[PDB]
Amino acid sequence: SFVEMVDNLRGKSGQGYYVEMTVGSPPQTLNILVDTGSSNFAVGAAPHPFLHRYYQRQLSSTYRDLRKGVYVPYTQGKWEGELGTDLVSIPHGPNVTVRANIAAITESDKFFINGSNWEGILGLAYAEIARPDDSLEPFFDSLVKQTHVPNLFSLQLCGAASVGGSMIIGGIDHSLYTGSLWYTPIRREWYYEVIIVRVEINGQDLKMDCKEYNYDKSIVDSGTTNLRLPKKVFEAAVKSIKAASSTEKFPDGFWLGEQLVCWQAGTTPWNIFPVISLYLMGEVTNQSFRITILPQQYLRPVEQDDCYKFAISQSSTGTVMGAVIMEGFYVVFDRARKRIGFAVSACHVHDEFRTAAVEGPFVTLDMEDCGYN
Ligand SMILES: CCC[C@H](O)[C@H](NC[C@@H]1Cc2cccc(c2)CCCCc2cc(cc(N(CCC)S(C)(=O)=O)c2)C(=O)N1)C(=O)NCC(C)C
Repeated sequence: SFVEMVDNLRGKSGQGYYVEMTVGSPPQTLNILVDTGSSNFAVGAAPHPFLHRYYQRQLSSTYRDLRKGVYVPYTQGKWEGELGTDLVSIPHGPNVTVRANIAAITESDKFFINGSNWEGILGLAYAEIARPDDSLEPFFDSLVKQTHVPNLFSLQLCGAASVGGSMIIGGIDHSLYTGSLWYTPIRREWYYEVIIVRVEINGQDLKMDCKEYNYDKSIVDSGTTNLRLPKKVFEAAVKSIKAASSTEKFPDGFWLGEQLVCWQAGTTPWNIFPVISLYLMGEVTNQSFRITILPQQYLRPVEQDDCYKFAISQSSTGTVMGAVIMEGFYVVFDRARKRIGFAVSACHVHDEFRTAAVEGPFVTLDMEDCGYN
């Protein structure tokens, strides 16, 4: 039955990954963004020029009004709507139906995207960051509460244009990754918050106080495209990546993610861009592990020539490990055990000389000092 969930995700580059769902009776089909960076389940529920379809509550015999408003602001986009409940299923997910909280979106601002093919969002993080407040049970909490689906899911995001992947609900599909799973503690159940204890670029330690890496917080967010870094860390990383690639020159707007860079088709100089290693807090005392990402992950292809946007960018709200970090890895959100596992994905990037990797164990002293308070 996990084989039924393999490849149940689709998307457009830079516009999220979505899963098919149905809401209401009779079932209404909608494509729903898979977002580990938020905790509300919300769907277009009124006309919008970028929506191909939307939730029609008046047509669902199982719809219930909660008679309460709601709004959710994201780093990109915001919407407001009306809360209610209805029956929900995932056709290429477990064979169950649950009554879930649903925000019916009536107004929105830069949220829906022209031609994205999704019409709602599935916030998979914890109640603590749900709107209007933590009494609004998130979907996955309802799923686990009302069924026997185990309290974990995994995400296999594959890159390139259209992308694809798998959300395995209730377990781990071992045919989707190679080597060992390495786990890092969920520091606190709100976002999927983790602790980064070291950063290396081409094998060179950035040598910053590890608190800077988690300044504010560090989270795993499938709803974000980029690897986002606190200002200070971003500036150090860019300086290092600039130096490694100084054999070529790029407009300063490239490094800000604003303009593309292009090379003759097939001639992209991958070798002059460095690998980045993020070391994560491990499961045992003084132990960490590292995930290594290739330039093929942080140079996102965009439309004769191969063209790319720099997909590492600046944040003032902590580190965000977005889709470019998740792609190529099998990522297990093991809620039952308060940990997130990483392994090399079966849909990994192919460089003839370097490999994306998950490696351990490493010894790292004083890892608790890396958490921001
Ligand atoms: C503390 C951080 C929270 C985290 O941002 C988190 N992000 C999840 C959202 C989900 C989302 C919203 C709208 C559209 C999409 C998906 C599809 C992908 C679009 C590209 C994108 C999205 C986000 C963010 C970006 N980027 C940053 C802003 C432009 S980036 C760096 O270009 O990839 C791009 C982003 O914020 N997605 C969040 O907003 N949570 C809010 C609630 C908890 C209140």
